[PDB]
Amino acid sequence: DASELQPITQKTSGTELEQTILAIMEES
Amino acid sequence: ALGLRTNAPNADLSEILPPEIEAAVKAAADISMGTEISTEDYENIKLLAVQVVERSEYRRQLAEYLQNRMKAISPNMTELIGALVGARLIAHSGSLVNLAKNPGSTIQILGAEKALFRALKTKHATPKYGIIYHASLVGQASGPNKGKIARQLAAKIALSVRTDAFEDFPENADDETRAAVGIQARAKLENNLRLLEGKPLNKGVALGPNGI
Amino acid sequence: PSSMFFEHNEALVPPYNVLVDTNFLSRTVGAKLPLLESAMDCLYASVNIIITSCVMAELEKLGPRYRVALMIARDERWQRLTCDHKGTYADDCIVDRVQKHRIYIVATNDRDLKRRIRKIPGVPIMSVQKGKYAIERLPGA
Amino acid sequence: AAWPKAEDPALVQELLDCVQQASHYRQLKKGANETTKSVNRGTSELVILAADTQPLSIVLHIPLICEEKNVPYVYVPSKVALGRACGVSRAVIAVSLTSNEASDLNSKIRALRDKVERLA
Amino acid sequence: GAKAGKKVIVEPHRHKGVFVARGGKEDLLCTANLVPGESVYGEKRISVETPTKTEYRIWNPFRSKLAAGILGGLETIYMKPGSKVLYLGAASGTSVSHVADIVGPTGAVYAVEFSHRSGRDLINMATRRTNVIPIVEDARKPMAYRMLVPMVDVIFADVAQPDQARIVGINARLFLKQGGGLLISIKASCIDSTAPPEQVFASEVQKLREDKFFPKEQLTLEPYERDHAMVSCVYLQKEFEG
Amino acid sequence: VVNFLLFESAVGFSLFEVVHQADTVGLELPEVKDAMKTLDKFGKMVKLRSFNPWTSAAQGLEAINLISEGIMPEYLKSALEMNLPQTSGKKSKVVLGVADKKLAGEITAAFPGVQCEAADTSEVVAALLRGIRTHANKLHKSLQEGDIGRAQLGLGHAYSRAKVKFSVHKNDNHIIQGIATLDALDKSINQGAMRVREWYGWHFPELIRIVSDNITYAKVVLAIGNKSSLTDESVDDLANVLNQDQDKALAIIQAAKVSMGQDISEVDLQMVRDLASNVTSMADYRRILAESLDKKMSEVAPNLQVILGTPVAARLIAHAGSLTNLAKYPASTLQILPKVKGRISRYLANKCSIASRIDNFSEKPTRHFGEVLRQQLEQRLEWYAKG
Amino acid sequence: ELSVRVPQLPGPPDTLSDWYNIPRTNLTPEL
Amino acid sequence: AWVADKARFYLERAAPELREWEEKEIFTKDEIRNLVAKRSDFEHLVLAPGTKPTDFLNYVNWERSLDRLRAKRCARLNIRSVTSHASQARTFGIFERAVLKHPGSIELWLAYLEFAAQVKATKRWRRIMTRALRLHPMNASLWTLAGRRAAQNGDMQRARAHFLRGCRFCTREPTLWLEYARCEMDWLARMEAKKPALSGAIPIAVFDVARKQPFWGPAAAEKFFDVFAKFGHLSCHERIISHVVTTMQELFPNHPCTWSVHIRQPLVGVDTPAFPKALRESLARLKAALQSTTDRKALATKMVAWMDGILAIEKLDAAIRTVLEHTKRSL
RNA sequence: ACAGCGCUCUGGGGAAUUCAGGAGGGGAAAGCAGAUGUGCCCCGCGGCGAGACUGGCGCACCGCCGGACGAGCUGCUGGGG
Ligand SMILES: [Zn+2]
Repeated sequence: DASELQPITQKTSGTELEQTILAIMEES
Repeated sequence: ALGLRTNAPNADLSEILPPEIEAAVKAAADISMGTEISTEDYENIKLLAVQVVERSEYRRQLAEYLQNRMKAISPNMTELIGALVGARLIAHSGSLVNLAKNPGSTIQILGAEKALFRALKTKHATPKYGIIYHASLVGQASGPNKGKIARQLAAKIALSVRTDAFEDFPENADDETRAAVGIQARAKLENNLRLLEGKPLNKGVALGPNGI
Repeated sequence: PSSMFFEHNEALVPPYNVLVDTNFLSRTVGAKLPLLESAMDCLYASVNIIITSCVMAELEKLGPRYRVALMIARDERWQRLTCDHKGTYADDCIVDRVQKHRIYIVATNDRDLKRRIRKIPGVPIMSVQKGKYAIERLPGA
Repeated sequence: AAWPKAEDPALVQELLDCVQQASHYRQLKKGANETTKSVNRGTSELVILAADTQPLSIVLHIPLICEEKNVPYVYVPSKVALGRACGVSRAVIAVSLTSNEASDLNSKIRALRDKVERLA
Repeated sequence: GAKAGKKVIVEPHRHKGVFVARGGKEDLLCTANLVPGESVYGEKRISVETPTKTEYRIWNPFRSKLAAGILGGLETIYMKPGSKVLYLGAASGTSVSHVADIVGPTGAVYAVEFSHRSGRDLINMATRRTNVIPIVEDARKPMAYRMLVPMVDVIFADVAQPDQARIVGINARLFLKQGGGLLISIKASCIDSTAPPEQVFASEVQKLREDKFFPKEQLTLEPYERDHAMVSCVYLQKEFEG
Repeated sequence: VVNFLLFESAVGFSLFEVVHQADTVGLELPEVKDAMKTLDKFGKMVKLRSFNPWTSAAQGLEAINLISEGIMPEYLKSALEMNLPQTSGKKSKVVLGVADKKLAGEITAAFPGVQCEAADTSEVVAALLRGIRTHANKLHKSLQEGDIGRAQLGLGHAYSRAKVKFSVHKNDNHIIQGIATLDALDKSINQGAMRVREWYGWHFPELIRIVSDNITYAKVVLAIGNKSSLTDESVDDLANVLNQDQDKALAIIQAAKVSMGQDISEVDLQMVRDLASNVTSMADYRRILAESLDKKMSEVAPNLQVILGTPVAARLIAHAGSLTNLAKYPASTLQILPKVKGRISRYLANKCSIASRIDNFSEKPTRHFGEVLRQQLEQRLEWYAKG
Repeated sequence: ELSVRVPQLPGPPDTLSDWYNIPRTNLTPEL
Repeated sequence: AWVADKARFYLERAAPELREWEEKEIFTKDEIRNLVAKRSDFEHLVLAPGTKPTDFLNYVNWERSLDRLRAKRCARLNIRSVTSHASQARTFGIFERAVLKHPGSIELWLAYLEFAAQVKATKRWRRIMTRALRLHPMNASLWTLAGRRAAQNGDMQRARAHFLRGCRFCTREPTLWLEYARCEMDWLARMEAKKPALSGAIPIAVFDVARKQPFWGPAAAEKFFDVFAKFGHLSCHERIISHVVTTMQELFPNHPCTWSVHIRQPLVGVDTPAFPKALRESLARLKAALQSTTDRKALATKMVAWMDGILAIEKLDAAIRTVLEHTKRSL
């Protein structure tokens, strides 16, 4: 299904922004 | 005013030409494909632009001087056709008293002399006008009325040049009474032009749908 | 065409390109005669030996009596010139090919096609003459 | 700067042997201006350029006309060897050897320009 | 010869965009100059003052294989004014200027050169002419300029390579319309130096036909160049446009 | 069986989603070729799914210089992350169609669930991307801002110039057009000075007999005012115009005292001094051009500058058309552009051809080879005197 | 913004559109 | 153009709703002939070759006003049997072939999203939003609409998904970055008002990644501070503001924007005796800023703009007001 | 002019205008391959998928191929409420 835009994970994280935001939310 | 293409979003250009013309210059400065030049060559390009703008300012003040000197010399002819065409006629004839010795048929075809003498020697049809074509009063007509107004205007120019080159004045004479023949001839000639333009078209039989 | 000096084709130098017709192919299988070996023994030179799809088409259109000549033609080591035309008529295909390019040696045995290709300057005609082959209008052989 | 440079293993000496053969056959133009005029007149089949030239811009200007006319060009590494191979008693930095309709040198020319087109 | 200052008259050719200027003792071929008042490579050009901005430029057949083919008498050259032309083998941009002058301002010429100094000369003449774009890339790898070349109508191919038919085959598979015109200039001494030239030309025509072209004309452009041919062919159809 | 396909163009890259995919056995059939021709029967096949334009020409230049080399860019990875359904290829894959095989391998290595089909290998996706390249102007026109022609033109120029490094060693246009300006305004300076000389010698006819160097004539008719208001060494001017105290200003003033020409009016004197200001402004611009053109010639072609001299050297450059044409010409063509005079002419043409090719084909050229050849011409000038 | 139009209603071609507008021959006796 | 045969289907689909409206007493027969003629003219205009998004929007507005008119008339005539579902289905059909024909028109995409949000279609709205974002990825307005509506729904993970893909794409302008910091701090305020998150480190991380972007100017960092300075009633707000000020001071030391944040820093959550105390602190900072070596015209224009923002509020003292006027006039 | 040859014949030209056809160029998103309102929940089937296992092979030894559990998320014009 490519119906909607799924939430990002560490596999589909591209940039330093998404890496740092996912690191903070993983430490949460 | 606009420097290199890098100075285009920070330029001011509305003082020389209004927008709807000079927003496309900023768009094309963003999207163009010219090669980059140093500022050390833009000094030469800006300085040649300085040169040609200064030449234009000098040519404009030379045109104003030519207008003032023509209204000083020949007020009748300047009231008839204007200073630039009057100066062209004075230039081709050599001087004012050398233009004044010319008939109106000569003043009609001053400047068109190559076509004139070609046609006269080969039995072709001569040109209708010369320098007179770029006056104001022959440019409003259209069709054969252009040649008719060229004839009439050349005759009035001959009268006005003879008046401006031979008539004396008490030296406390206003310019409005020094250009009296020019004012009267221009008013009469504009009336004749609007009659020639308001000549109506030919009547016809108005037919119905049947042909009756 | 270039390389033509007054009905002398200078374009044909070995390895010789030889176009094969169905009559020549049926008779060189009928005379117990190997095709490339006898062409090389006739010309004393290396041939490359080509068969148009019209020639393969007429050999297939003839029945299963000619299956041996069909397999002999369908030997893999030979060039197959695909044709881009409609009728699959081998005579007009060969004549149009030869009229365009004129590098070929036409190997036939029917006198109609032989008289048709004798009119144009500078193509040799190879025909089997019951003992071996025989080349007609090639000057170097 | 000279990217179609000839390498050592018996290609430079094949080039210079073909150069000497053409110089005996009088089918060869010597020097930069004569190579340039032969390429621009289109009679050239191959052009050899020295690579040991004091400043290299001469045998850099010749490949532009050779690439525009599409003739093969190749650099040999010694102008002294090129002059000795031509038989000049001067060092030659550019050699263009032309085409004729009937020779036996043209087989060497054809094999040499096949090797040069493989070198490019 | 055709000295400077002689008066010639300029009539249209049978082709579109090409003119023939005849006068006195020498009739020559010319194309309408896109940027007037300046020559590219120091050619003779023809000025006519119409009853200024109109100038024609003379097309040397000994220098350009397209003008050699036009004077040989091709049936068509496929490049009408306003047709996109992909030029392969645009060495220094001498004949590319005449192709751009044929296709005019509303056409486009995508000139592919591989070498770099020829690329400099090409970028200079394409700075002058705004309808030729220069592409410095290898013509053997057309994946490099697939962002730059849209589907063109004509391909000119003046590459002297032994893999010339494969180069033109992949370039026309990528950037040529259905029923696409092309002119390929075959040099027999560079294709196969041992074989006779007529056999080389027939083999190259057969390779094009295997690479899906339909060849329609072929002339050996003989009084201008030895052992050269120009083959005209249409991609994926029998008629040119449709 | 294709699911999506990438398509990169000069305005940006767009990926289409195929519905009713193409028949692969009848690809060489005339009805299917006519379907690929007509837009009304190929737009049923492709439906535009996503579009990503560039932000700037710098990003488009980086896009070509990554894609042509093979490596995919980060924003292409971004748009593929956004448009493709996120999978890994264990139980369901997505078939993407791309034009290049190296890009196919990299997209498959970046996304393991996306199987890429290259147009260089697969005839179905080759014909399908060929149809999209055919109809690419109409498939995008609802969001195609402007056109594609000028974008492809400017982007091909930017790509070729970045590959060649064109602007760092193409410099001759300033020189050739500066020669054109220098000759044109030298003629205009002489003509305006002749005009002001006649039209001021009508008023004061002693100045033409007593003063030459028409630029200094324009300066003295700028500073002199009228015939009546002369004094010799008033302020700041005549001491550095010419000799001051005992040589010139006295002679101009006694020429004014014995002068007999027509008396001029104020407005006519205003117009003559305006013309003189014009002429001397053009003369100042001529000396600025000469200094800047000498510096530009020493930057571009110093060897020709030292063996010929910069005016005649840049005349030769402008008449040849460019430095590349000047270097491509041989020495006899450079002769085109007694006996000892022709011999020195041929020798000078040879060494000027060598200097032109040396100064052209360098990246940033030098000085000493032109110095050596000028010393060689000087020692030949010494050599011909012994005979 | 939006003006009244000028109504401008009152054989072989003069200039060739495909050949960049070569004018038709003014057949003078010298030509 | 097969437009007659193409529009025949849409008219034959809209026919049985008209049969139900005629068999009820809701529309009379002449009015139903008028509805037939108007829908026929609209369909033959919509399915024409040369069409426009304003034409599609005129048809959408007419069908939606017909649904509203029939709703008013049905409530007046007291019928409950007639439903609006067929009208909503055909309006969705108009919009779907609209976004098929003209996908590059954000006015029509936003009108589609407004219609789908207005008749309570959340899942359909999310699918339309995904298609619109795929076609216009550089549109900060579409990205903020997606992220703000997902935050308004409360799916903060989906709001972060839309916002992080948006900040991955839109990096030319600061707008979507400012809106993402605004949405993250609004989530922080929601997490506070519900009483990691205790640190609130995500806008500091947004700032630290935004430090290397192609829009990174001192004016852009001042826009970051002007976003952050709102809703100061939080926990780590002083931490965020102080980090912004020390970042701007360590990077752009003598910029008028950095002097402006040095002026306007200590007035975070003030409205009240702590108001003029921090005002006197800030005015000391401002007087030091005005005398200090900075572009005084730029700093004065910033301060007269902020002082218009100051003068916009009532409930102050007249001596403070007139000394703001006195310090304003000589700038 | 005679002789000869060709085309054509409600004789032959030109113009205006009406109707019936033919060929070509350019422009057009030029797109009716299966046309079913929205929202939630349950069922069935299917995808991502964190994590946890397990079988056999492995004489370049460095690694393979395969089973079945699964938090969480999600699709359905499959059908029912
Ligand atoms: Zn055939």
